[PDB]
Amino acid sequence: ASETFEFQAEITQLMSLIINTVYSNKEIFLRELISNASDALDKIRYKSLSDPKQLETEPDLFIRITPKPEQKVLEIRDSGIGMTKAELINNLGTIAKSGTKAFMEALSAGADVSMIGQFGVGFYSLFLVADRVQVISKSNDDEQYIWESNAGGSFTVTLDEVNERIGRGTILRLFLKDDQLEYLEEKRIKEVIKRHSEFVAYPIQLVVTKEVE
Ligand SMILES: COC(=O)c1c(O)cc(O)c(Cl)c1CCC(=O)Nc1cc(O)c(OC)cc1O
Repeated sequence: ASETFEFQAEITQLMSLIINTVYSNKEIFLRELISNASDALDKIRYKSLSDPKQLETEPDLFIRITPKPEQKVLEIRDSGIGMTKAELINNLGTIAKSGTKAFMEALSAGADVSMIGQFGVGFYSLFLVADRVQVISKSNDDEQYIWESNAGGSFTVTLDEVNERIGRGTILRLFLKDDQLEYLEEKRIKEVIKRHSEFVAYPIQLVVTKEVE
């Protein structure tokens, strides 16, 4: 059984705006997700300073990107702090965010969509290239859960009994729009990373599937 929740009014507005925008530099979405991953990694790392055992659930700190072409899916994973069920509901939708309205007004004035991250709502830039997203997360303090949204007014949270076990961390599973399948390509992904995420303190791994020769 999955519980359904409504997004705070302004967040629904932002998503509708983003998923329908004409913007030409949509690649910045990956920069934002990598940045968020790094911040979650910083949090578990900082937390481990006074409680090292917090790391035992997943000793390695990394960001991993996995293209799943057959499903037109792009996964961005990190072994950061992760989110409990309550945090998913809180952080991803029900609580108002300081910059949602301000960012939208900035866009109306001509601001570059690339500024989204500075308004603290970069997560939603994922809708530039995807029309559906599943956030799979495992915090040391809770079971693994699935938060899902299609840019509509509500989202779902479900106990995870269908995905690979995450030691600790979060997986953003993006279901790419048909005209944005280029982000499934190793070449494209690498250039976006080098260009926007040169200064990341964690290893960024890319999972590539090749047919044997
Ligand atoms: C802890 O953040 C995450 O686990 C995480 C991640 O690993 C990858 C991501 O792409 C995203 Cl979006 C996240 C969630 C980031 C987030 O929204 N954190 C957050 C939000 C809040 O509103 C808040 O105040 C209650 C605190 C947060 O940490």
